[PDB]
Formats: sequence, structure tokens, C-alpha cells
Amino acid sequence: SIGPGRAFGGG
Amino acid sequence: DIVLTQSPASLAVSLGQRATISCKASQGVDFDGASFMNWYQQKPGQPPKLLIFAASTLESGIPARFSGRGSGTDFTLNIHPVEEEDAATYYCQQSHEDPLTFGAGTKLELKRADAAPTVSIFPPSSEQLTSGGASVVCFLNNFYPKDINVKWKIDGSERQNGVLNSWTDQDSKDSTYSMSSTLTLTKDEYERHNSYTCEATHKTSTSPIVKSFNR
Amino acid sequence: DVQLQQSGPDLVKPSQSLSLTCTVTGYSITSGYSWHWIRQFPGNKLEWMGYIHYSAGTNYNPSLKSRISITRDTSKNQFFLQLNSVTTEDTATYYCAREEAMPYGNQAYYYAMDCWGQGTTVTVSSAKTTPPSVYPLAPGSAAQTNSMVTLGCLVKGYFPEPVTVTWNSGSLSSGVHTFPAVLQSDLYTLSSSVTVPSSPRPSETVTCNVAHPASSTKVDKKIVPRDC
Repeated sequence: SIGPGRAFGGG
Repeated sequence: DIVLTQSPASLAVSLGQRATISCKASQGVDFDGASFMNWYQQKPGQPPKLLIFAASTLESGIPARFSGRGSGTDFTLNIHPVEEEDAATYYCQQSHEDPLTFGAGTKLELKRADAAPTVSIFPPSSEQLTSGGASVVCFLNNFYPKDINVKWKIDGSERQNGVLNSWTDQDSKDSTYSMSSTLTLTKDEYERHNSYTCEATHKTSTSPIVKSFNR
Repeated sequence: DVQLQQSGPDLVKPSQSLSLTCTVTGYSITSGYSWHWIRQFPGNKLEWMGYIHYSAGTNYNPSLKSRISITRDTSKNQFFLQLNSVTTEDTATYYCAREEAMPYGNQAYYYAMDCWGQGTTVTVSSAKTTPPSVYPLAPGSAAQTNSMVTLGCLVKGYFPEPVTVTWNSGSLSSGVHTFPAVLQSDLYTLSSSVTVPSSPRPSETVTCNVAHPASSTKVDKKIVPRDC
């Protein structure tokens, strides 16, 4: 659960 | 870019009172029912410390007198009851998108009873004199509020040429302020006068506080 | 436990590159989500610079654009920062922080920069490094009063910042005021005050310890009584 604008996610 | 606007830039609160700082994003920072707004606190000479993340969740080791609420574009941090160790700058930071942006911050200055300064004057060291210079310094310590006016007088006349004043942040102990004023003259200029007066003007006295010495 | 630490030059001449290192202890750089570089300009204004994802991929702030480069070294457990074509407006305190999964709510997660380093000051200027001159500040009066007595140290003519001044090696912690340095002609001047009971000095000895790492200067001045 990372922000929509973040270039990289977590899973 | 998401611009976080914090209000106010600074506020004064007495211990026991309630302090409330606001932070506004130029765009909504919600997503999947979670506000990507965090709060950091930074005391002078230290790195920013995390307090709250996701708008309202407190970090481990952070006392419950700290609360945070909001959603969308408007968020606020609340401190109650304001303790002595809360004097610091608080910044809000959004993790909604890259680039991550911060707020300008809000200085939390603690309010207390008025206190007059303890003025001390110092002639130049003989060690500095041999090097052809002369710095006569005057310390004005532990006073409240930070509003103070410092004036120098050589033989009665004002002197602003060569003066450098410096201010310390609020003390996390007694909540006071201090200030040093240094008059730097050449060895010769110094020896061309007698009376050296460091005169202060603070809200705690009708007349000016003064410390002096003669050669 | 976990600890981040910056290292690199105090002074860099304009148009040169700036290389900083963030050494991570008690945690592996491959174990975290992201590793950031953030800087604070005099005035306390923060600016996020960029980060390197655990997958080695990166993202940088558009303002820095093409001047920034972040890399790493898994074997030494360090991530770097390189900034090309620096100017005076690049003078600031750099911090490297870790972004990690904060378990919050009913068994869920949220990423936050939770552990920061102490920060390292970097000054971009042509100006040459200069050692400070320490001067003792003994009361000009014949100690005639009682109560407390204030002594101080004048540290002047040094570049760049910072300067570490302490009293009696650290014994004297209370009643100590270190006034922020104030620049004047490429040279800084700072002063520290100490208010102590009339009992100790001059019976006991008071000493101010000034340390200017950039010049590798370490000086001790014993505040001794004034006269002739």
C-alpha cells in the first residue's frame, strides 16, 4: 500500500 | 508538485495550553481511504523526527498528547497539554506522490513570565590585542520576550560600525533567550576612546539596562 | 540497532562535484524499501533530493534534474550521493534517511521515512579553510560582588562551519550559551558563555574546548583572572 504517485511500489 | 502550506509560521503557547498547527495540500492526498500526510518535529541541532504518519497514526515512543487529524487537503497537528520539551519546528510531509514535498514549518515558541537580562561586559583580551585587534563583547542572557534593543556607546556617542549581534534559540530549560553583541575595533581605534557602554532596552524596564567600563 | 551516518567534504569549490556517503549500520540496505537523500538549507527549508529503491531503481526530484546521481554498494552497506556542477546555492545540511513499512492499523502497512542520520554540513565556496583564534573572556571587575560569575570564549576568524565549543570537556553543561556563528568577510565569529557560582572560579579551573574539524584545530583556553 503505497501512494498513487510513487514511482516504485511495494509488492 | 503538491504545495503544503502551513499556518501559522509560528505561535506562542503557555505550557498546559493547547497548540494547533494546520497544514494544507494544494491537492487531495487521499487514496484507498488513507491520507498520505506525515508529521516531523525537529529540535535545533538535530534531524527531523517522525511523529505521525498516515494523518493520525503516532510513532512508537511518542506520548499521546500529540494528535493529528484531517483528510483531503486540510490536516492539523494538536498538542495538549503543551510541555516544555515541545519547543521545536513541525513540518508536514506528503507521501502521496514523487517528488515528496515538505511544508515550510511552524516554530513553536513557549510562552512564560517576563524576565530581565543579566548583562555582562568584556574588554578585549591582551592576547587579541597583541594581534592588533580588539573585540569588546557584551552578553545579555536569560530574558523573555526575545524583543530587545542593543546599542553601543563610545564616549557617549552611538556606534554601529563594527557590531555583530547573535541570538540563541529559546532554551528548552527555562524558556528564555540570550544574545551576544560584539564590537570589533582595530587596536588603535580602541585606544582612541575611554568609556565603552553596552546599553540594552527591554520591556521589563522603563529605563535602559547598562553595563560599562573605562580603559 | 539501526544507525545511518553521512560523511564527505565540509568544503567544495563551485563547479565541482559533491560526493557524500551514507553508511548504514545494524540493517542491510537490501532489507529496506527505499533510501533517501534530503537536504536542509539555512533557514530550515527542506528539499527532498531522491532515493534508491531496494531493486536498485531510482527517482530524483525534477528540480535537481540531471545534476544528481544516487548509487550503492551492497557489500559495504552504503549508498551514495553525487551532485554535479555545484554552486553556493547548494550549501546545506544533507541527510540520508530510510523509508520503511510502518505496521499500523489492524495488521496493515504504511511507508514512512523513520530513521534519519545526524546530517553533514557542506559549504560550497571558493574561500580558503582558516583556523580560529580563541580568546578568553575573564571579567574585568575585581570579582567584587558574589552570586554567579559569567565567563566566555571568543572564537573568531575561521572558515568553514562548524565549530564545536564545550566547557571543562563537558562537565559544565548547565548555564552554557553557545551563540550561532555570524559570517563577516568570509570569516566566522562565534562566542560561548558560561555562568558559574563565585565559589569555583578562580579556585577551580574553567576551560573552553574549541574544535574546528575542517582545520583539525583543537584548542583549550583556561579562563584565568584579568589584571596586568
